[PDB]
Amino acid sequence: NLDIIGKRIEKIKQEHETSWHYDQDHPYKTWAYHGSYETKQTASSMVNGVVRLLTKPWDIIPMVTQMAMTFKEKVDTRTQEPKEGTKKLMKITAEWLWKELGKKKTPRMCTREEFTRKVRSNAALGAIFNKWKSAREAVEDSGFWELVDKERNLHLEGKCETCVYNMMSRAIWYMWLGARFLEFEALGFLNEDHWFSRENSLSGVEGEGLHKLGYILRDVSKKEGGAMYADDTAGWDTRITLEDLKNEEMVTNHMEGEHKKLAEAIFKLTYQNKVVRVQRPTTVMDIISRRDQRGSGQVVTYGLNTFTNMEAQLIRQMEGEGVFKSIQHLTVTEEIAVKNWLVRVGRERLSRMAISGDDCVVKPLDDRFASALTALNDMGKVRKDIQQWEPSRGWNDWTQVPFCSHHFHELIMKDGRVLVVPCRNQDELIGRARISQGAGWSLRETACLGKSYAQMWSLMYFHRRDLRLAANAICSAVPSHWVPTSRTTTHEWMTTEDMLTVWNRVWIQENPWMEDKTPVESWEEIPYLGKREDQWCGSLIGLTSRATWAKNIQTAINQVRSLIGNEEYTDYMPSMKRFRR
Ligand SMILES: NC(=O)N1CCN(c2ccc(F)cc2)CC1
Ligand SMILES: [Zn+2]
Ligand SMILES: [Zn+2]
Repeated sequence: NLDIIGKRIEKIKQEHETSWHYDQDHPYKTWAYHGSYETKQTASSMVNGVVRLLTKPWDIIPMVTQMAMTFKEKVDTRTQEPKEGTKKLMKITAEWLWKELGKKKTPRMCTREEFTRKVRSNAALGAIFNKWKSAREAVEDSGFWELVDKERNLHLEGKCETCVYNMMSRAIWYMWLGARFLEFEALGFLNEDHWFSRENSLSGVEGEGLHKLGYILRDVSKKEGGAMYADDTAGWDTRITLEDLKNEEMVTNHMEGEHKKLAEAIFKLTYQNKVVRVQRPTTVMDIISRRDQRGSGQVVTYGLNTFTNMEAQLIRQMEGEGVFKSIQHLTVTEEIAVKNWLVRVGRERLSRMAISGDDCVVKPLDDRFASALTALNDMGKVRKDIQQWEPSRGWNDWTQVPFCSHHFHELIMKDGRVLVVPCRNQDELIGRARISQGAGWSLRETACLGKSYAQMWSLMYFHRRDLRLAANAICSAVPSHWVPTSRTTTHEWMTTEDMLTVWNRVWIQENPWMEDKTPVESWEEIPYLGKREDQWCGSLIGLTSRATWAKNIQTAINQVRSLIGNEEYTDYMPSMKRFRR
């Protein structure tokens, strides 16, 4: 308790000695409260004018226009202690899973040098503004690293002074850059060295773009078994137990020397004990603490979510196969059955899954899995939008399984080769491309962000008639040589290479499911969904608004060219049959 967080709490108290007040009207039941102090501040979504001007028909579609307008009752909840049989299943599974993941990988420290190179090309390493402006400045100043050194030796002593979270179905906890470095130092290897790659973890999909995920689901479908299950968890990060955090910390068992002690400190001092500052309007800062739930950086969060999801889904598979009879208690013979199951079929059962953080698809041995719910509920991983003891509804067709906010279509090229393509309701895609985050965007920066969306559409969503047309229009309206941008970043569309050359590299040359490597010579060789399937997934094809937009598209392109001004532009519209004269 307060010995681990006291020092952190004692330090904040004294930067605000002209404020500290133990509020009696504090709203916390599950978060431990420590005090308050004086503050006052708040980033709302802005519209991308280049994308909106080139998507006029969607100006009257509420599902698009409402996306640009405008659960903290879930963070203040309390997951119960699992039973002893559940705790034993999780510890045995976690111990086996870290060994499998570590067979072909070496844990290692990430460096000041790697951290610097990343901050100098923008990943979302959630830091704060304030002694230096950006992270980009702090990383050059020896002051910062001296501060990092102080905290580091403190962590080696089993103590913490400055690793404090900041709060803001989405709750995002920023720390100062120093604490983010120490996390990266100790645990960055999980992401940097691809521990959750499909090759290394069998269930995972780390480094897999949307052009891979559909092929992976189709390979899972080829397994003998029952339906494909894709149950979402209700608020996964809020259901991570202290038991889960202790099983995750067992990765330290594979480490050595300094690295081991540094990683143990991150787990002990910042994950299994947390200190958070929160803005309450009644505007005072609430310094609160808890032991459980997920509060790491987003990249470490992704890897530990993947690990604990893989563990939970193997245990649900064990329950469906009758490996254990009750979660109340494991017999000695049932522990040896679990261990022997993992050794005998563990890797085969991982290969039955596709797991991206809290997202999963499982193709179990048979449909007993659907009603195998005691371990899943007792681990606290309660299914979203279904009654707690109602059996899961599975999918009979891999093309209708939801995963990573998509479904996947099988599309046959005029030459017989098979594309497995990502898809989602088209209003969602248009709605997202019409939004920018943050302020002070120039017209050139706004245009380069529109071009990033247009190029993503050409590569991933070429099979949607409206998106291939709108992508060609945006790429015609934005100067040919301007570089696509994004203030939050496999993204093969982030390039000034010709999009047909990138299409060939991604879908043909580098595609391990495609045996015939014959390059495609024009966009007209690249197929669409059936016209009715395109409408089912939200196409406006057949509407009067869409026909007028398509026919008059050069007028829209010329409106945006006139706003940007006298620049070099390329006409991409004749890459499509209907404009090719
Ligand atoms: N291999 C992976 O684990 N990622 C996960 C995130 N993912 C994604 C999710 C939603 C979305 F709208 C677009 C892309 C890409 C694949
Ligand atoms: Zn610390
Ligand atoms: Zn679709």
